[PDB]
Amino acid sequence: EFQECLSKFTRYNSVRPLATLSYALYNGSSIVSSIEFDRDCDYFAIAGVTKKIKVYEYDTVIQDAIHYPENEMTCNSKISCISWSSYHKNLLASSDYEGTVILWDGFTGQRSKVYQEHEKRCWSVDFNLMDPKLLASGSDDAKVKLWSTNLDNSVASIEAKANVCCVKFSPSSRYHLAFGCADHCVHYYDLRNTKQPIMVFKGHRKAVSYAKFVSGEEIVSASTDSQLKLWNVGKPYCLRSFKGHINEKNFVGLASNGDYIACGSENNSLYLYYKGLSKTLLTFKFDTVNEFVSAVCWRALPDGESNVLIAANSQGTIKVLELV
Repeated sequence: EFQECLSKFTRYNSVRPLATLSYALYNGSSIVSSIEFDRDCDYFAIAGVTKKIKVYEYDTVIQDAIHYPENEMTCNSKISCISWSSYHKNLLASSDYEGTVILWDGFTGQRSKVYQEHEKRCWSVDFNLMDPKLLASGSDDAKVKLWSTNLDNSVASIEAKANVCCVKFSPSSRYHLAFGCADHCVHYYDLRNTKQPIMVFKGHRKAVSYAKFVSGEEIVSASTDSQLKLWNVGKPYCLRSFKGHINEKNFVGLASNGDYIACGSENNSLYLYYKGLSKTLLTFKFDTVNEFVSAVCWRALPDGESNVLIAANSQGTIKVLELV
């Protein structure tokens, strides 16, 4: 498998920007915290500290230079995370600093559900990838709450030991979920029982800000120790650590598509890794007019070549990038 490790590590050598937009306004903070595509990857949504969710038509963005969103929604506090349903093209959820989880129609702006149980800031929301009704959220109240689109109140809750910074359902099971916690660990659960974690992953020295599923068998986490860690569902200690980027303070975003991992950096750059090798594959440096990349998302076009992704930085600058 050594040969493939090199072929996949040398697959890309350059990056070509296809579009540039701004999340912003009175020189106020315009940090982008979340980027996500809809099921078909026709549209992507952007959210951050301006309290606004902006939806853009992808094909419109990469054609011309002048970028007005398809639709715009407003929250009453900073937005920490967004997630599109994998079942309903228009269903979109947001989490914000009031603790609120809202279910939106991304094109009408109508709210179908307003979940107000988290007693503190909600950091993360994710739709179940194999159950159309279920989604999850995590908050500084040290709780992971499970919601059902057909019910007003949460159907279940996990009581963590510290702040919950990120939640994510498995892409291979409707009953598997992982979340990153301020106890410096990734926790892996089976919602059927919650006494009672399946596994607690130890290694990080600081709070786990992001945790994504590279697959049903591998998790990648990020913490503010300038370290990404690759885990296997079954081993309690990490398989590998990725180094090259600078992440000692801020949430720099994390995204995985297949075998490749992307994360921001506090040198106003994006870093790309191959999950089987610790060394940086390539880097993209944002221009500037102490800034950091704050969000990244793969355009995971099903049945295709995931050669493009979108990243944003603390200045509100957004770039669609093609891996050449």
